Amino acid sequence: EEKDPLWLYKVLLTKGIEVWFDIKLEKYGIKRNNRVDYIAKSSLQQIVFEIIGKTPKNIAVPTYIGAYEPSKPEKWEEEGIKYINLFKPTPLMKVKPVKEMPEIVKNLLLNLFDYDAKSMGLFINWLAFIYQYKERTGVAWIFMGKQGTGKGLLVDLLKKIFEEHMSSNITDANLDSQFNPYLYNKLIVHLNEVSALVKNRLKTWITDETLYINRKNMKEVEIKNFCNFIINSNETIPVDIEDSDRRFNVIECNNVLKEQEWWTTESYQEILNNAEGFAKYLAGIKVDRSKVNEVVMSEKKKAIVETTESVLKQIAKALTDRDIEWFLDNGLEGVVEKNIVNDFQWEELQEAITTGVIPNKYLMIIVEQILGDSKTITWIKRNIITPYQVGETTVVKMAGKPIRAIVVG
Amino acid sequence: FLDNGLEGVVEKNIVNDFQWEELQEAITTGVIPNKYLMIIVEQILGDSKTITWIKRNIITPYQVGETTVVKMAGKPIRAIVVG
Ligand SMILES: [Mg+2]
Repeated sequence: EEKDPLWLYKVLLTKGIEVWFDIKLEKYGIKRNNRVDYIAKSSLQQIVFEIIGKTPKNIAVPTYIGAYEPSKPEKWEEEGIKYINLFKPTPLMKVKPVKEMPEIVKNLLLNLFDYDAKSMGLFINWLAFIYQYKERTGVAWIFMGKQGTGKGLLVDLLKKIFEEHMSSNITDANLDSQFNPYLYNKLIVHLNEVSALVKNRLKTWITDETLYINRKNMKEVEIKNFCNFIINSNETIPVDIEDSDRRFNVIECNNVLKEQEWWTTESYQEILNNAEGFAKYLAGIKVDRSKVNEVVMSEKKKAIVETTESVLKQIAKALTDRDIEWFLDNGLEGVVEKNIVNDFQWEELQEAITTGVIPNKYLMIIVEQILGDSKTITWIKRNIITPYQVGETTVVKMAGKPIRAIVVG
Repeated sequence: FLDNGLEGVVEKNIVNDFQWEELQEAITTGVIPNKYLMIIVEQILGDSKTITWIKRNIITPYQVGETTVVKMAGKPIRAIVVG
């Protein structure tokens, strides 16, 4: 009966509206003035009526799959499936390259990294890559330290720049919510640790190819992941950081802005008015692609790790490394002061750690002394030697007598 | 530390007049022998904490400084060097 299956599509394109049926979401999509919405059929029929004066029974539009592919065009076709793009660049994403960064913006950035070019520049190279290439980095930045260091200002600054493609000030509460639209179509995702660790999920988000997106009144849907994560915190460790970590750059900043020379009142606002300037700068970076996903052992990251990691691990590692110095650094020499051991035995005890051959009665003496109360061989085995594979419990003949000892290796 | 009752170390004879000078000197100079660090932190907090603990729960998380040997009165001493 119908002559054209897409007449309505075209007539609405004539008027600068692009309508489609999104087979994946079973929802009609609509695109005007770089704003994308998804609406049910009735809602579309109501829009169509207003624009052509006829409510057709049949919505004569193409079936596409909406997909947030920033690099890809307005539309494409992989294999045989027609896709349509949900990424539309914001104003300050489409802006002309420059080589100079606005000076008052630069002072913020300098202030924030405590004037350390290495890490600061690395963050610009990250931020640039996100801006320019619009992919997932596989690294995240934690900014901790006291308030008013312009962590929050950096967020507003960028928020102005990425507009909708960024989520701001996402909290633990938002995560406990069953929905999670703060990851739908987001190049940047900012989090605010607040209570003075449920964000460990984020670890996987940084590197996962895809996310599940539960949105209200929409189908749970799996999507390609373009997220990059910043986390603001104020002296509280938001995430359990492994010693050997490759995801997190950590940047302590305690340079309050209101304690600097350069800070006027109009500074706060001035910074934000230079968003375009800072966009322009970012657009003109020449991106080292190998440095994007680089992480560094900042002073703060080290402090976080050496407090997060288990003391029993640290003992075991000192036993393994045959590292007397550590034990002395942690006050083993106090064994001699309290006359738990004599001058002779103390030589034997140090010898034992270094040689990596430790008599039971010295092991117990060491672990009692480091930890502050006495632990049995059994405990020390089950909670140090055994889980961290320090070595084996065995016999060795020391002097003539056969001695129960732990043999490192 | 004096505002929070460190001077109580002297009352209970945990330390003598001589050592008490060394202990105050140590805080100010920012060079603290293990046995004084423990004495301080025991005294402020009310029960004795090991060097290990004090490292893991004070020095290390709040980046107070590092533990290095310093010779004091000839003997080499384990100390916390503020900075
Ligand atoms: Mg929010």
